[PDB]
Amino acid sequence: MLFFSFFKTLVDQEVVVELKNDIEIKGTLQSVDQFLNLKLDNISSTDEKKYPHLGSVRNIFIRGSTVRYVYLNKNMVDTNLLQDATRREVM
Amino acid sequence: ILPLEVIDKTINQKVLIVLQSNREFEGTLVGFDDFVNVILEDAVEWLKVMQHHGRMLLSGNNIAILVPGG
Amino acid sequence: MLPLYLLTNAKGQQMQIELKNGEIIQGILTNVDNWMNLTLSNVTEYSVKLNEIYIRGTFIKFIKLQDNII
Amino acid sequence: ILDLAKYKDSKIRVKLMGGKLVIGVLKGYDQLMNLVLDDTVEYMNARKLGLTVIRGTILVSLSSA
Amino acid sequence: TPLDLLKLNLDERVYIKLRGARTLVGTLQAFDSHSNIVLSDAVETIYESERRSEMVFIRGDTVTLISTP
Amino acid sequence: SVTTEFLSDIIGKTVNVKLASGLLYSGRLESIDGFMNVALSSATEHYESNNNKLLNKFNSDVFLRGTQVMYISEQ
Amino acid sequence: TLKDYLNKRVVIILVDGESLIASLNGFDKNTNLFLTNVFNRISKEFISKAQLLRGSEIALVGLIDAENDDSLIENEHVIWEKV
Repeated sequence: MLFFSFFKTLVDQEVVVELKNDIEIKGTLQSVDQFLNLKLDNISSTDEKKYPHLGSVRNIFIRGSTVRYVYLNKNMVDTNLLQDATRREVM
Repeated sequence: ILPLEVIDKTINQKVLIVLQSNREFEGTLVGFDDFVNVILEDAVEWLKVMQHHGRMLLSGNNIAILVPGG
Repeated sequence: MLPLYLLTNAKGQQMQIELKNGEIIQGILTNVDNWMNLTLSNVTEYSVKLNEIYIRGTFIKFIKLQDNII
Repeated sequence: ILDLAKYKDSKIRVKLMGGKLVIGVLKGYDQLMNLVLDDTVEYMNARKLGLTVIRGTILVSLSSA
Repeated sequence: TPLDLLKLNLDERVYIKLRGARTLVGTLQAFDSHSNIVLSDAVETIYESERRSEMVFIRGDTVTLISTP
Repeated sequence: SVTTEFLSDIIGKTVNVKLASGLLYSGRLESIDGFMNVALSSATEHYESNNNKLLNKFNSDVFLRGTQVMYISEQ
Repeated sequence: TLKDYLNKRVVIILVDGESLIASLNGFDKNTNLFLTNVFNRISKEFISKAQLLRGSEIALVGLIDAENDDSLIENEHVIWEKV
C-alpha cells in the first residue's frame, strides 16, 4: 500500500496520464483506489493525436491496469520520504 | 482417477509440455508441485528447436497441457 | 445494484454472452459463482446447439441480459 | 457449478486460454477442474495427442461434442 | 530477497526495459513488489525518439527488466 | 518441495532464465523468491539461444519479474 | 469513485479501442459495470437495453456532459540487435 498512499498525497494536483494505447490525458488528480484506479477532473489534451474521441467530457475514471506512466512535478513529491518508505518495504 | 496422479505417475518418463503460447517442451519429468511448476531433464524446446542439458524449472503459469510420452 | 448480485438473481433468464474471441453463446442461466463463471442450459453457440455449457468468467466481454430485468 | 460426472467417458470440447481447442474423452477430473482426456485432438490445424492432462487454471469453456 | 537487492540502489541511476520497445533511465526513487516504480530525472527511449520528465511513476505490469546503465 | 529444493541448490550457479518475450538472460543467480522473481549478476541477454547475437551485457545485478519468467535452467 | 457517475449517461472506452454509449447503473471493485441502453459508436448500432460489461475490457469511463453531448511484437528482438 505504498503507492496507494503516495497517490493520495497527490489529490488536487495536475498530473499527466499515459495509457498502453499511448493515449495521453492531462488533468486534476481527483481520487485514487487500492488497485490504483484514478479519476481525473477538468481533463485536457497535451497531444492532438494522443487524445481520444471524447466529447466535452470533464471527468473520467481510468483503470489502474491500463496505465503506463503518470507524469509528475518534482515539486509534488518529497523523494526523501519516498526512499525511506521504499526501504521499509516487506514482501 | 485424478489428473494430479497421472502427472505424478509420469515422473521419470518422457513428458510433453504444451504452453498456452505456441511453444512446447519434451523431456523427462523429474518432479512437480501443487502449482504445476514442472522440473524437466534434457529438455527439447520447440516453437524452432533447442536442446537443453540438465534440469530445467518450467514455469507453471503457462502450462496448458501435459502429455505422457509426447 | 451490484453486477454479481444482479447476475445471480437472473437465474432462469435467457441471455447472450460474448467471449473474448468474438464468439456468441446463447441460452438460459442455470448457475453463477463469485468469479462470474456460469453454466447455461438450452445453449446455442455462434462464431451449434448444446444441452449445457460452462464459461470461465475471465473469458467474458459482455452479457446481453433480458430487457425485462427489473 | 458444473458436475463433470455427467460428462465422464463422453467426448467433450474444451477451449483453453491461449487460443487452443482440445477435443477428447473425459476420463477423470478434480475440483480445480483439471481434466484427464483420452483420444485427445488439439487444434491451433490439428494433431492427435494421446492421453493428456489439461490445466483448469487455463480452462475457459467446456461443452459436449 | 530480490526486492531487497533492488533497495540496494535507490537514489542511484537505473536502467528499466519496458514492454513495447521502451527504455527509461532515471534515478530510482521508490518501488514496490508489484514492480511499479518512481523515477526522477528520467529519460525515455522509444523505438528512436527521446522524452524527458523530472518525475514519473511507472506501472509495474509494463516493467520487463531493471538493471543499472 | 522438489521445486524449492532445485532452487536453494542452484543459487550461486550459472543459469539461463527465459522470459515470455523469448528473451534469455544468462548469469549467476543471486537470489529468487516465491513468485519466481530472479536477481542475476554479470548477465548477458540474448534472444532465444545463448549462441545468438549478444543483445546486452549488464555490469550490475539484473532484476527479472517472476510473472514474466518461463523457465530457469542451469548450465 | 464511480458513484458520481451512476445513473448518468457516460462514454466508455474499451481496451480494444472500441467506444460505447450507455447509462451506468451499477459497478463493482472489479470495475465491471451494469449499464443500460448501450450503443456501440463504431458499429453505430444499439447493442442492448441492459448489459453487464466486464471490467478488464474497459480502459476509461467518461461522464457525458448533460449540457453538451458531443459524443456522436516479434520483430522487437531484431531492434535490440540493431542496437
